[PDB]
Amino acid sequence: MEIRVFRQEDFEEVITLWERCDLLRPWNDPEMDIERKMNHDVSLFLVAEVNGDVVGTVMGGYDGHRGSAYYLGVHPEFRGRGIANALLNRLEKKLIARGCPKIQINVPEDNDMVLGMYERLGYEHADVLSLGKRLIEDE
Amino acid sequence: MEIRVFRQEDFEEVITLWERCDLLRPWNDPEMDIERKMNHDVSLFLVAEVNGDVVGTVMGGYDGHRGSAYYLGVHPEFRGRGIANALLNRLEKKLIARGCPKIQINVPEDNDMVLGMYERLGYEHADVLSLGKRLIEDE
Ligand SMILES: CC(=O)SCCNC(=O)CCNC(=O)[C@H](O)C(C)(C)COP(=O)(O)OP(=O)(O)OC[C@H]1O[C@@H](n2cnc3c(N)ncnc32)[C@H](O)[C@@H]1OP(=O)(O)O
Ligand SMILES: CC(=O)SCCNC(=O)CCNC(=O)[C@H](O)C(C)(C)COP(=O)(O)OP(=O)(O)OC[C@H]1O[C@@H](n2cnc3c(N)ncnc32)[C@H](O)[C@@H]1OP(=O)(O)O
Repeated sequence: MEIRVFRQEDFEEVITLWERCDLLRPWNDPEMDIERKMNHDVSLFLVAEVNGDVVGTVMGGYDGHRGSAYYLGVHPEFRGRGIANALLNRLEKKLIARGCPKIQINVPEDNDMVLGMYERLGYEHADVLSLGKRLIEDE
Repeated sequence: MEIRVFRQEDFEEVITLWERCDLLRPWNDPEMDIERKMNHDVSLFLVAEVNGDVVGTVMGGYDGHRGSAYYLGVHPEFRGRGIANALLNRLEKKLIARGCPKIQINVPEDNDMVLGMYERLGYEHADVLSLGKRLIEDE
């Protein structure tokens, strides 16, 4: 099992993996989200490869004050093997390697399995409200 | 009134301002936060100057997927002038200019004023839980 940075050749496999992980949302064009990362900085956008195939990903990121993580997914047939953990742990190390002091992640207030996963990894709930404003609309 | 990017010469004036705005937190070394931004990309770290002095700031950011904003502060004697609004607006334009599709901001749960400011500026609530994990501690 090997964790590495996303490459242009992984483009379609990654999207298909997102489809299978139910990570796609109508308001976020996945082609656009990948192109944004490619143009901005691909280095924290990781994939997990097992026997040559991409079976997991995490779109990590850093803005100069806090790290982030979106599109965390592991293919259904490859779950319960510690891949998401491996992914998150590698991101955290890449983040620390460049001076990132903290990582923040937003999770659906509904998903308990994911909430639990983050808690076991040492993440704690922040007493804040998350607000947002769309700047460029996707289709 | 002029909004522009943070300059090294602004360092002590900004920290002093942050103290005056009660933005400092023990777990965040302000000097360290400024250096992180300088090393990563200073371009979205904006200051507002009036009559030659820095009277407002916003530490904007972009990670390749979402925009962010920290350290939003306006000197107490310069409030109710639209300075905070102008800082956020300019940050939004800079975000859009580089392709950022959306900005997110977490607000303390009980800060009614700030929550109201953002809603009034067109930011909507996300039904999500913010989780965080400290990666490098500041002393
Ligand atoms: C940034 C984000 O979080 S985006 C939102 C993430 N949500 C999704 O991606 C939804 C789709 N789901 C998935 O892709 C996968 O189920 C993931 C990413 C949630 C989990 O991936 P996996 O590789 O199975 O995780 P991994 O094997 O590292 O498991 C991590 C923990 O979750 C636990 N876990 C995995 N599946 C389940 C389950 N069905 N029920 C309860 N716990 C589970 C594991 O037991 C493990 O905990 P442990 O360390 O205490 O054993
Ligand atoms: C990333 C972050 O958010 S960091 C956390 C932010 N919070 C803090 O910094 C706490 C310290 N507070 C401050 O420094 C200032 O009070 C700020 C930055 C919140 C606001 O500064 P100001 O320059 O006064 O805000 P500005 O004048 O642009 O007002 C923005 C909008 O919110 C409303 N608002 C803000 N404060 C008030 C107030 N005391 N009374 C009425 N309306 C207010 C304004 O009415 C305005 O809309 P308007 O067009 O109706 O006037």
